Amino acid sequence: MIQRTPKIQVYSRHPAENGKSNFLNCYVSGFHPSDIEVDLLKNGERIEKVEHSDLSFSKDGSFYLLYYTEFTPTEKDEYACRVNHVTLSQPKIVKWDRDM
Repeated sequence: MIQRTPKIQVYSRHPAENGKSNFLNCYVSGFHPSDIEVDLLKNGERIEKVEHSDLSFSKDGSFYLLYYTEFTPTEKDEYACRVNHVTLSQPKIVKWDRDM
């Protein structure tokens, strides 16, 4: 009896170049149970095109699922992955690691 929390790994796929498209990699690993709500956002708005990989087993019971958009960073931007889950419940606004 132990509930595994989603480990946040919200990194830049492409380099964070001003006024040029960039894919987010909200790589959410180890969410038990599988019933997660990764409702990722852009500058406050909701992304009605959540592209999702596979609920894949890292080592039989740890789900490494990528939730990737393609956002257009301007300059004074602020993208964020929304990580709600049965463990967390609350709106956990992850701050995208562009400074990486």
